[PDB]
Amino acid sequence: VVDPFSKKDWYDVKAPAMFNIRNIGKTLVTRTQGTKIASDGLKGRVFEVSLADLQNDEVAFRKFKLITEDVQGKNCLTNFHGMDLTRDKMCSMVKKWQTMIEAHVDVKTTDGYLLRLFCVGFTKKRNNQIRKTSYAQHQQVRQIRKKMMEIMTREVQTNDLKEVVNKLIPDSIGKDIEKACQSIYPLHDVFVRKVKMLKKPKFELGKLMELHG
Amino acid sequence: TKKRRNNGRAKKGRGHVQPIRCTNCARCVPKDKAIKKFVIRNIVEAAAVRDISEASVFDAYVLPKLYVKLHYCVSCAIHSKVVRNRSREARKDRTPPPRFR
Amino acid sequence: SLGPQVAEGENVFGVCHIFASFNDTFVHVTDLSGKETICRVTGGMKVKADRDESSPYAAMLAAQDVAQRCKELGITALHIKLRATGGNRTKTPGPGAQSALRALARSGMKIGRIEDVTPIPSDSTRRKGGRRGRRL
Amino acid sequence: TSRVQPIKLARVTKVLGRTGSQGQCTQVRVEFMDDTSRSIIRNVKGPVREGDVLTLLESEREARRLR
Amino acid sequence: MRAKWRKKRMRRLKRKRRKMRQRSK
RNA sequence: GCGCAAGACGGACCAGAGCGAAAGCAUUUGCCAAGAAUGUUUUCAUUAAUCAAGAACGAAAGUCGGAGGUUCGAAGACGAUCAGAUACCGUCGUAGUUCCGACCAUAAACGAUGCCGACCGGCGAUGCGGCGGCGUUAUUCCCAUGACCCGCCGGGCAGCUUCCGGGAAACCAAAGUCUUUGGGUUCCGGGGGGAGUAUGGUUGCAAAGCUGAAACUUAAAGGAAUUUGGCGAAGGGCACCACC
Repeated sequence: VVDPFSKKDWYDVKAPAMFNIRNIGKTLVTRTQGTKIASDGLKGRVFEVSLADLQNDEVAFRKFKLITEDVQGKNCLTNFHGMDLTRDKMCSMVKKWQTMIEAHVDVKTTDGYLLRLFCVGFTKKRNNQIRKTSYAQHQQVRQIRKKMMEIMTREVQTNDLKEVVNKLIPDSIGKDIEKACQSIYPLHDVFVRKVKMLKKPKFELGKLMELHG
Repeated sequence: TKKRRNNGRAKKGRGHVQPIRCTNCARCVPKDKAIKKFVIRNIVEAAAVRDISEASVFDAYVLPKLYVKLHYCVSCAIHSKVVRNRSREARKDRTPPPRFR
Repeated sequence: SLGPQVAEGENVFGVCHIFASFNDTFVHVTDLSGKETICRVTGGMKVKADRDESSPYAAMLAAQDVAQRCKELGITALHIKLRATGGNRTKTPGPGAQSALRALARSGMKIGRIEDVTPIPSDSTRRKGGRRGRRL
Repeated sequence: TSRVQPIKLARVTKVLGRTGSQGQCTQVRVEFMDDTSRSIIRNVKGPVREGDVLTLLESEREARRLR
Repeated sequence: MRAKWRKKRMRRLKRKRRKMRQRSK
């Protein structure tokens, strides 16, 4: 019988260089003992941090996943892992008497980062509209989904992770989708709701220090 | 005798609809027959919102809401005081109870 | 178990997963990553009668004990992660979530962002029970 | 327990309806003197009015209904 | 008695009489 | 909290909305075949409607032979409940639930309402196609296409009102155009039980499906609606022969 919290060390986590707020929080791990080391125990840790706590003045319904991969002594260096929207915003966007459109791709960046993107589009009621439903036909939905798919494809194959994360901080893809789909059926709530990561290449330190300065 | 113009549901030219499950119960009820109730609520009530706001890091922070859809079977809905019986001449009223508060 | 950091300028964050079913409540505190934990007392730990394990009283006492342990170790700011029993059973949180959250806020900590993380299935398997339901 | 809770003296402001199975108790809207901003609802048993001070052994409980 | 269980008992009587008839050949 | 594997399903969007002869059908993309309606100053010219024999499809459960078995879960094993509980409730759990190949042809398969054709009031919406017209938008000009707005036409799921009319009434714009009884055509019922029972034929591996009586017995069995009464039905009030 002994206190197990007397053998812990408080580490720090740092965001990569494309984020404004460098310091996120503090995580802790047990001390090094024999075969197991505190460097390995901080390896597979994913942090669910909001965009408002990682940037200065932006939207509060956006979150980013950051995973550590190396440590240099009381500082855990993180990298982009994923993107998701907050549950309350996604539930409040979905309402009755409108139809919603889903598209997804498996687009790859110019390096070995395989990404999976998700987005969403809800139909817009006009200002002078008397009708209640305002639905969309199936061919218009297919054309809008193909437009979304090609807009997803065109912004990623000519970029690597840094400026596409810089593009993912605002909804510039969402504004481009909403602007391009106006001739088909006008949308009003378009947000990139989920970004995953399928494949990851070999670990290179030089890109990590270029992604932190 | 026949009680309603419809058959207690919203099926007119279909013949078959997908079934759903009750939330207070586990009965397999058809989707257009079950009494549905989309309820929206805050995480905190009106008493604890001041206690949450005084112990918050962010000033002028918007409290999130909770979104849930409820599917009720007929006996479960009438036993939970969601819908009750009414008069023969008042059974044809389609409008909901008023949203005064 | 000491730390030479600043306390007046900023605060140390953690997250708290509040899992509340209709028969038991959980007040579980981890770090930011969630792999390493700090403390946990369940609603059946405080009351010695297993009838009202999901009572507001037991959730209040469990949240007060968790907040006392967190102030003892040195966690001041906390992010709320609210979860019901999820699945295909129900999605409404149990009757100890609001009481536990109010007791955790009234104990003298700082509350960040409240999040609902209950598992929402996309047409999962069959719900337990017959076609006629549980008749009682 | 390991908690010596300080007692709170609180003053009622209004009288709500009478709850309970046989109507033995009633609900009041009660407020404190040490902090005259916090107001809670309590179930009180006995003859009450508007102006009497109640001795609350705890101040972190919200009033349950009849059941 | 409802018609369902009277039909079930009738079918059981059909099975018993059919078995007795086919075994009394 | 991070990952791996297996099978099932397609929430929210999802509506008195759509399609299909019915059963039925909801992730994205691609391939193949089919169909209703709208438009037509195109073509054939009576090729049409209903249907014994015959023929295709046909919920779930059930059978035979394989692969697979996540969840749920007949039979079964227990724990409570109860006078009893081989029931309601809770923990496990076999066939089954899933796919392929071969069987049966059964549902409150219900709009409890056959198909084709004609006529007889009004109104507001809705899905499709076509037509016309002030205006707004895809940033400021023009044309066409999408998206709104105001109307017309045809087909379809439906709604409100009605001293049209009908009916025993509930109700029905059809269940109307019915003693002022006849547009054409297929199936089917003559009081309640026995009874979908006996026997014969027929289909099926089986479970069973179709056809289908008689003796005997009975003065009622039923449909709609009104009044009372009693609900371990709901909504308001009251009583120290009720309670706190």
